[PDB]
Amino acid sequence: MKPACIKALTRIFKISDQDNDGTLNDAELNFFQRICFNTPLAPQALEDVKNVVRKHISDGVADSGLTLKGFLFLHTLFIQRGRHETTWTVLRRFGYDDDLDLTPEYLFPLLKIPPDCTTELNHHAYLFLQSTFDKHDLDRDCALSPDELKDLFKVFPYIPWGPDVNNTVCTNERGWITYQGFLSQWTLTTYLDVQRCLEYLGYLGYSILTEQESQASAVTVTRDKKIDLQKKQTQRNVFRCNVIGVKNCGKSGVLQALLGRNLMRQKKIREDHKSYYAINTVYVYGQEKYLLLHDISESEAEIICDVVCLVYDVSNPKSFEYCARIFKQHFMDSRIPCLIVAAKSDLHEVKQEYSISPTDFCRKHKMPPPQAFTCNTADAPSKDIFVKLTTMAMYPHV
Ligand SMILES: Nc1nc2c(ncn2[C@@H]2O[C@H](COP(=O)(O)OP(=O)(O)O)[C@@H](O)[C@H]2O)c(=O)[nH]1
Ligand SMILES: [Cl-]
Ligand SMILES: [Mg+2]
Ligand SMILES: [Mg+2]
Repeated sequence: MKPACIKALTRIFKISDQDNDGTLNDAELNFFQRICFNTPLAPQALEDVKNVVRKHISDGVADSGLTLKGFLFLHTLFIQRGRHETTWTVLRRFGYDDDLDLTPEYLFPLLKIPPDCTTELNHHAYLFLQSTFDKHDLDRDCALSPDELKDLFKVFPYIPWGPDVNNTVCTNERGWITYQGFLSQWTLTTYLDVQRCLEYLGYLGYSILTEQESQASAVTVTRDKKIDLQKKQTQRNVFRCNVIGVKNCGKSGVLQALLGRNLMRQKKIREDHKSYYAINTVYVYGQEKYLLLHDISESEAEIICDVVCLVYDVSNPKSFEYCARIFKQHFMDSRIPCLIVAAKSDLHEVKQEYSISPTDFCRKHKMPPPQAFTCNTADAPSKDIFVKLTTMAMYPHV
């Protein structure tokens, strides 16, 4: 029949196939019937349907589970008809309108975020994404190969992730998005563009599979930053840090260090797949938090953060002046914590040409001492600065 209807039903099947085995078993079938038609068929009434399929087509029932061809056959057996309410009942249940398109109410639910508030995923939202990952990790490598990513995006109308995502979150030795990196990308997406995240949850059928009113049920909205500073206490799990410094001072090296990549692996990164964001889990005093690094290129929007990482290059006499300049310019009379990082510590330190030395600058403006850092290590770079950067974002008042 009409290709648009078949494409919609095909996607619905995929969403309904929660174990991604290519068939709908009795457990998945009953769930489907319950959300579409209130009540599932009796165990024998189900094998009656399966028999009807078996007598017409041979590839409609496999492991005593309904295949896509059998699913389409049913709706086709359902399409001779009069019968047309039952297919449309399924279509409407999965957010489609009369033109076989996902409704705006389904894809873009209303979610107002007050100023200076951030968006995170609740515990149940994460558990859904964890299930989503395992569903498509059919090789159990705890990573999504390009083929498995392609499989995951088959419910998407477009490819949601570019090749720069692999340079934004944790990947394995061959550049494949890790289970933890998968969660990080979703964490990153919810924080920066919650509207985009909700839309992606719609394509995955979050509200349907988890039986909630809207995709917005997955999002937790943190309280006002002003209150966090007043109470001197926050409940946020995700903190953003702006990385600021002159060109070629090693900012990109810092972001990639958070992902556990040393300098030479970073030299394997294609320039067209470069990312100006990096996010990974960080432990602070036994607490697991998310650190969100944003590489600010040297050029109110790009200053909003929970902590500032002022990076300078020790092999560059001109570099530290920028950190001083920007600090005085925007962060001197601010309650946002600042940390100075002496990047490229592996290189020979050159005398900085600023009027005051980096060390005394920190003590005068009552900042922590300049933090030595290098992403040029034999193994993975140290995550010390990231723990410290996160600790300061959690406790600015210290
Ligand atoms: N020796 C050494 N070189 C580094 C380090 N980090 C970056 N570099 C080099 O500095 C150059 C620019 O680094 P990059 O991070 O891209 O600078 P950015 O413009 O601030 O992002 C690159 O060619 C790197 O090879 C480091 O920790 N040690
Ligand atoms: Cl730059
Ligand atoms: Mg199945
Ligand atoms: Mg895999």
